[PDB]
Amino acid sequence: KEEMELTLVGLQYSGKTTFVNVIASGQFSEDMIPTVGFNMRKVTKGNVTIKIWDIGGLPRFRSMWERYCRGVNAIVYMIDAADREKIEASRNELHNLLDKPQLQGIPVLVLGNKRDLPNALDEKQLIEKMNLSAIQDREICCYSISCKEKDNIDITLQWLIQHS
Amino acid sequence: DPQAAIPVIKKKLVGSVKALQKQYVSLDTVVTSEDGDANTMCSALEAVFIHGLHAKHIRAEAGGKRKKSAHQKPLPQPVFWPLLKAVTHKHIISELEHLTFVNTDVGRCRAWLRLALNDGLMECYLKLLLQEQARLHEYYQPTALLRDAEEGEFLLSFLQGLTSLSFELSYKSAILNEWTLTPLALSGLCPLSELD
Ligand SMILES: Nc1nc2c(ncn2[C@@H]2O[C@H](COP(=O)(O)OP(=O)(O)OP(=O)(O)O)[C@@H](O)[C@H]2O)c(=O)[nH]1
Ligand SMILES: [Mg+2]
Repeated sequence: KEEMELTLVGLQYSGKTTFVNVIASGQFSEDMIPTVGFNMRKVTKGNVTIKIWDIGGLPRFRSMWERYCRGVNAIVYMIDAADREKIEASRNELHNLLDKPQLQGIPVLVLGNKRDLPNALDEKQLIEKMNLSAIQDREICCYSISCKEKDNIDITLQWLIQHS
Repeated sequence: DPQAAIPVIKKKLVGSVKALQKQYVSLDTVVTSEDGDANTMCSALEAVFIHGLHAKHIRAEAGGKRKKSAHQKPLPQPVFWPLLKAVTHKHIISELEHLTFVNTDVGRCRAWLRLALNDGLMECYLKLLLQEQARLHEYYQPTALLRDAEEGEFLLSFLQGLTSLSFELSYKSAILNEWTLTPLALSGLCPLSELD
């Protein structure tokens, strides 16, 4: 059980590509261009190799999400924890995504990224504001992280590896 | 002070149900856990059960090997599972105790509440809980909302109104295994201050 695949989804600007780059290379960067379509990197961690599909989050790519989540070992749902304006759309897209029958039972890790920013929401506020308790068909968990300063990247990885 | 939270709880209860009644005036449609006012209602109903618990019923932890490296938000974890079991039929208890993803007594209490709402049984359960006053003494301080005779009459009347709605809340989510801030703040166990 030592190879696995993950898909990263969530709204534009939430930090999905940053997260992939930090996992693969440790590179954070403040300047980024929105991902067109999808991105992918393969990382090894211990005896686990992980293929990570990093899907664009802009509106015109969101129809891709269901397809790239089919058959994967786990789904990562990325949120900009400091962008309260986007919470409504992010929650709507999440529940819409997890309504698709082909994704039944796939574990989901919701990540409240950018915890380093002042008055970023924490994971328990996000649990409530994203109505995560509606999701009852799968393992589901919510962590506060920061790709910039590396908070909780360790346990994020350990939680995902548990599904290899 | 020991009852400062009671008006806050009552306003949220009433306000959230009125909100639900106005939104669900198509009236052929079920209230789910994707509705924020339904979750606010649940938080207020959880606050009813939390308010005035003896300190021994507030855990430092909810249970499970769920990693505490994150959750840099430490919250107290009230638990009252055997109080609920005492008034519940064995077939509901059995279903709740065998949930795949709900595995803490915190989760079982919160699942019980949402199941009771789906079944339309909240007034039924409260009548029993208020009839078993000796057992309530083992969970609640004398100043608790549930041990206040008048407020108990308010709550029964409020709960009767719930059968004007059809609930299909999620009662099986792993998210239920640990508390979040809103029910704890509404109950007074944490400061309303902390809400933002
Ligand atoms: N302060 C702070 N900024 C971050 C953090 N993580 C990512 N960012 C910034 O957020 C912006 C968007 O990052 P991206 O990784 O491009 O976001 P995305 O989710 O991949 O966006 P799409 O490709 O359009 O879906 C960039 O400027 C990053 O530098 C973080 O942990 N803290
Ligand atoms: Mg990107």
